[PDB]
Amino acid sequence: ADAVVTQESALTTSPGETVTLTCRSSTGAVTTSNYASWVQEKPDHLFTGLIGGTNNRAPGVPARFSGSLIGDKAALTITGAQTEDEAIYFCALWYSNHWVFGGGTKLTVL
Amino acid sequence: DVQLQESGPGLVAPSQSLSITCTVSGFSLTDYGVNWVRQSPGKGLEWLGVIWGDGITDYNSALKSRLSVTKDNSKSQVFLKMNSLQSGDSARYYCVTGLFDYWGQGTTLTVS
Repeated sequence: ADAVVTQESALTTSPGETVTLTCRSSTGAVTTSNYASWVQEKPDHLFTGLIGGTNNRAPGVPARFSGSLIGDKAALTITGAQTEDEAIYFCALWYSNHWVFGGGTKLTVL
Repeated sequence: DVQLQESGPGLVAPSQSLSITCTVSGFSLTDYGVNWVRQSPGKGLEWLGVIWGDGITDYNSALKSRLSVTKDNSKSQVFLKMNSLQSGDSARYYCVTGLFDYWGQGTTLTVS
């Protein structure tokens, strides 16, 4: 482990649409033992925990957000996007002894 | 209802120490671990280290020789301590966790 976690650079959507963000591991499929976590960064360097442990939604987070594994990757799905969801999203994947963040995905909601 | 708040020096010199403090409320450091993460301009969000409910800690390997995470459960504070600081160390430091569930404002740090 000294792996690289990859995310889609940018993604465009619309209020009412459905968008899916994914997180790749350079060492192979993403297990539930990678504890995939997702956090959102709103303007003003503001961070919010969304999902942790593959699919556990932090208390107080909207129901439009949900995480899961889909293939060799971890996925965060916003069902019925909304304007205020425009932000940069990050995934963290737990390896053997350390956490490793992804590059982040810029989500634009037009 | 659960806050995290960093408290650092903002400014420091090229070979000096670094001591950031996290005051946490809404929970007990005995049950949840706390993480330290920094993000410098031109993105790059990197995990620094962690200290679980049990005083056990984990650090970033390519930083190992410089940091340390401590804490006082009765006072609800996790401390962070780096040294041999240089330019690269300028960034925004955050103490987060519930497994990344909650974050704190952060503290800027410019070295020199």
